[PDB]
Amino acid sequence: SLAPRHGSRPFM
Amino acid sequence: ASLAPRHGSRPFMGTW
Amino acid sequence: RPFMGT
Amino acid sequence: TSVPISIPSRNWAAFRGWSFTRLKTKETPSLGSGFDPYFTYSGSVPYLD
Amino acid sequence: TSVPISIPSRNWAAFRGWSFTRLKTKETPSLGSGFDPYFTYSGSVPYLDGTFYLNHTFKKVSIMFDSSVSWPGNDRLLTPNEFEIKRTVDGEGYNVAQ
Amino acid sequence: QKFFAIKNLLLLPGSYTYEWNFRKDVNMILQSSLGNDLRVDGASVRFDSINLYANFFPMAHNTASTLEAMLRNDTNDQSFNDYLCAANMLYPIPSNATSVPISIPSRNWAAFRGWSFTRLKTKETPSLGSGFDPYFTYSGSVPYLDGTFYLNHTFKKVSIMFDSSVSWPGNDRLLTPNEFEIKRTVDGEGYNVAQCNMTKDWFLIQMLSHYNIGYQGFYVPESYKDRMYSFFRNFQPMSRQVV
Amino acid sequence: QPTMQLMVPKRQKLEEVLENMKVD
Amino acid sequence: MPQWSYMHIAGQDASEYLSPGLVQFARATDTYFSLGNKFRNPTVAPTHDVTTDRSQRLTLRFVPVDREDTAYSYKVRFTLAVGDNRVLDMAS
Amino acid sequence: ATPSMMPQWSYMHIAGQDASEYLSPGLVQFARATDTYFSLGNKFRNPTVAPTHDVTTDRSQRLTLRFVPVDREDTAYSYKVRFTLAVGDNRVLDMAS
Amino acid sequence: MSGSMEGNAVSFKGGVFSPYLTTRLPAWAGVRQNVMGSNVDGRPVAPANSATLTYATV
Amino acid sequence: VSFKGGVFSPYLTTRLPAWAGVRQNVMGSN
Amino acid sequence: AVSFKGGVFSPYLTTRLPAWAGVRQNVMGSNVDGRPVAPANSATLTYATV
Amino acid sequence: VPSLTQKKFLCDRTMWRIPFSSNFMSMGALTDLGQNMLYANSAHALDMTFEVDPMDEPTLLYVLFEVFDVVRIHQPHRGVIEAVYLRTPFSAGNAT
Amino acid sequence: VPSLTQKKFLCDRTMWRIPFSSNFMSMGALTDLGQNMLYANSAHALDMTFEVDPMDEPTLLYVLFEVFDVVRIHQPHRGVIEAVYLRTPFSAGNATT
Amino acid sequence: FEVDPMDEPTLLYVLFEVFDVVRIHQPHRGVIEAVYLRTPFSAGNA
Amino acid sequence: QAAPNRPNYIGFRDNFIGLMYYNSTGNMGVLAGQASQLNAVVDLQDRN
Repeated sequence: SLAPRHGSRPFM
Repeated sequence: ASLAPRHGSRPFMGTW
Repeated sequence: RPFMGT
Repeated sequence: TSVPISIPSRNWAAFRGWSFTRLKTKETPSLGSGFDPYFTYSGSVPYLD
Repeated sequence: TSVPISIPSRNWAAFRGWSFTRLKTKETPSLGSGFDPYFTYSGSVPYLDGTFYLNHTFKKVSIMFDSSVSWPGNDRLLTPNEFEIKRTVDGEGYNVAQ
Repeated sequence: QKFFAIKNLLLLPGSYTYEWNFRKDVNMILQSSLGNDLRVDGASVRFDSINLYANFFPMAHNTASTLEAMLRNDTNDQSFNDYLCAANMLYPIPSNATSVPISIPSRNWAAFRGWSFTRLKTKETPSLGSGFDPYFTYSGSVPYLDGTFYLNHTFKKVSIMFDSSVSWPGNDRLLTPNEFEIKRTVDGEGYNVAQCNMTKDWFLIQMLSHYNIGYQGFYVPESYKDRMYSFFRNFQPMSRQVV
Repeated sequence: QPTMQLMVPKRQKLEEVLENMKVD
Repeated sequence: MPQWSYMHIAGQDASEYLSPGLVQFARATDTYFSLGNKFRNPTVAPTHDVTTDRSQRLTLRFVPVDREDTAYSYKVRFTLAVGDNRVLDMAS
Repeated sequence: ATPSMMPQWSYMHIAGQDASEYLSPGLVQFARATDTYFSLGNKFRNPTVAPTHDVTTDRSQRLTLRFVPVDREDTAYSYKVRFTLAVGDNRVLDMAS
Repeated sequence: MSGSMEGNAVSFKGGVFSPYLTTRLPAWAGVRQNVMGSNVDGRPVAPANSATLTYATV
Repeated sequence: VSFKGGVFSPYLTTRLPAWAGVRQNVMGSN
Repeated sequence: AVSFKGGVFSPYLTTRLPAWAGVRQNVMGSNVDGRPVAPANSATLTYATV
Repeated sequence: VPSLTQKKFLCDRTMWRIPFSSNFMSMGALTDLGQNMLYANSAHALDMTFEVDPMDEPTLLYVLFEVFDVVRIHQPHRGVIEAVYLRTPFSAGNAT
Repeated sequence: VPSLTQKKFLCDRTMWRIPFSSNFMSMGALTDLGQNMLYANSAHALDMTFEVDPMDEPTLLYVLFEVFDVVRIHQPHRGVIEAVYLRTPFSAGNATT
Repeated sequence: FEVDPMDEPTLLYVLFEVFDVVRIHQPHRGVIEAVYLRTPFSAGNA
Repeated sequence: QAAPNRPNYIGFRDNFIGLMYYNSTGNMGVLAGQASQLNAVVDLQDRN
């Protein structure tokens, strides 16, 4: 995840 | 009517 | 002038 | 009983409004050649009247 | 005797130019699958053979952008809105060669 | 209350008017095992009384008032969404026809997510754009809005194309780079997956957006992500031999 | 007879219904 | 993006745009007066690096390079060519 | 695409610099030398942008004007039509046609 | 004493059904079928075609 | 491919293109 | 009861030929060796292997 | 006898109208919504599904998309009439 | 006797899905490719067609466009409720109303 | 279009002539890159 | 037993409508300087 809620891989 | 070209009107002037 | 193409 | 139509993308910056009617094909001159060998009506013509 | 066609909005930028023809359905492949089981014909497919032979049957075309304009535009033509390819109602006088 | 923006809205003090309209049409409210017309052979539903019923939570006012002034905030605003969360577009097919194209004039797709479709038998789909429909004689289950779907296997295959020629499987990905294949009937390539007559690109596009499996081995998905209206739950191949 | 037009439907940012370059 | 953060269509999450008091309260009374189904968390998807454009087949087809036959066995000699910058988890 | 598209064009030399220009000056000499054997000519496209401004009108001029006789007599030995050419302004006829 | 632009009953024989876009079905009554319909009580309501131009009311 | 039980024009209707005989099949001129 | 008996068969707009197999004609098609098929009929919605 | 009242409203010699104003009124000429199609250079696609009472004679619906048809004639120097046709809402001519 | 095979894929009570995501994965309610720059700045039309086994009984298609249907409901004063409806790709209202 | 009535299924042909350039740019010992474009009638996603 | 035939009233169009060539590009009209031919009437096929 991340903090703008869900996702995956634009964060290493 | 009112204003420049006959604009059907909505220039009741509530002005600050 | 200014015309033809290339 | 139904007749759908469509218009491709457009902008209607000054569109004013629609209007319509209904006409009979046997009385509806076609104006692209100045001569319609298929117009066979002597009566009133709603399209241009 | 009419084939109204259309194309949704585009960026007709370089659009160089149209080019028509007319192919008999019996002789034109179905090249999207391979082994089109419905090509019961050998002949000479005038779709990838350049053997177009049906242009002697066309009568009129009408380009119209935005459903209003007309691309043979401002009058440049003799029939300023409908490309005439076959006048069988000869009259005013057009009809080129003999 | 089945409407999404009202289904589970949390109300605040103040009096609210609330009216709703009930279909009294017998045929469109009762199910029958034969799909026979009901209002012709005989049927009737006479309403007697309609009363709203609600159950407040007896919150102590000391905290209820805080919750009030607290949900009154701008940034504290609620928000909902319809579950299916997608437009509806019926498309009449000719009584007996082989294919059907559709077209959508130039339109933004800012937050598009995907297409979902099926087939219906027009005799059993009510045009609910009017308060009544005298032509709805069918009485059985209505796949339009009753979850039912039983023809969404008669599709041979589907194609997509953006504005004239931009096909959207994409820069080629699928085994058939432009044709979504679902019922490909003859093989020299052996593209049919299960011992059924599916295609190994459709059964990579399904069971890859439903159960989010694929690219890592097709394993039977756990029941907590396979719901009653899911894909696998209902998939069914079969075969026999004919002389 | 400049039958003028005046109307250009583009799209904020200004790309016209389009289609981009396919790469290998 | 605004007109998208307004509906929480894609933007900060339910626990981080609510007034912190309300996060505290909902965490306090979720066991009997749940409020987590009233505010929707948005959920975007990774948009940058996880899908390629350079034209990569989704599923590949391989034919037998050669084979044999012993009347009981049947050897198939496949050449698994995985292109550069791709991973083919041999399950699939 | 862009509202200009010029760059998105030149990256295919679709309407841009000619090959003699974008080709690195080193390569151009090599291609102009070995052109009677192994010619590198038919693979680096040029352009063909045609003249945008001042070549065509926007306001008139049916391509094929139709003049009608302003005179006619049947002498049985001739037919003396007397037309009236009216070639307009900013407009030339080139009486071939 | 003219032609007929040689129109002789265009014959749809090789049927690639639907060679004309489809116009999402409009949402109302009388634009799906041409059937004999039905009324609430059970009386018959004539197809959408005709006899429903001069509205009849009790 | 009958269109019975059929609506009545399920298809986008395009311009009567204003020409000369794309209007009907009939007789005509003097 | 609708008879297009006085119109120029083509009012309705036309769409690109789907360009895939099957739907461009509905006359009996022949297989590689001769075993025919049905153009737009049932028995073509079943995986008739050999 | 008993009776089944029939009703019919004959209204001829007039064209059906549906103005484009927000409130369906004739406040002005360049209708309110007209100017309201701001958002600058943006477009829209129209769809329409007229019904009719089935007649037994080929008919032609005659929808009448309405737009300004202004033309400014100008005579700069003694003998040249310069005109400018600028129909709007469904334009014509490729001569921006 | 000899024998030739047949096979179907009966699948009912489920709707076909063609997610807009680039890799067809459930990577988020608002898809990867949905937010892509190309579709977020320049609209597109669409042409897209289906097959169907011929059923002599009249039948009609059914298609969905998986569009956000969000809603925000606020109550400023005791007894007043304000709502905002939205449909990002298929908005229910625009500048024309 | 106006077409003479021919008593057999037919098919039009609508060549929207448009630029169809390709760019091959192999920048390494074994990499054949390419960039197709078709200006008015491309079919490229990205 | 005969009877009178139907009454037929041949007559020109109201305002001589149709006699002139309007909205029919093909045979349109013209207005310009005799030595500066530049029309004053450009017609569409949709102006009625």
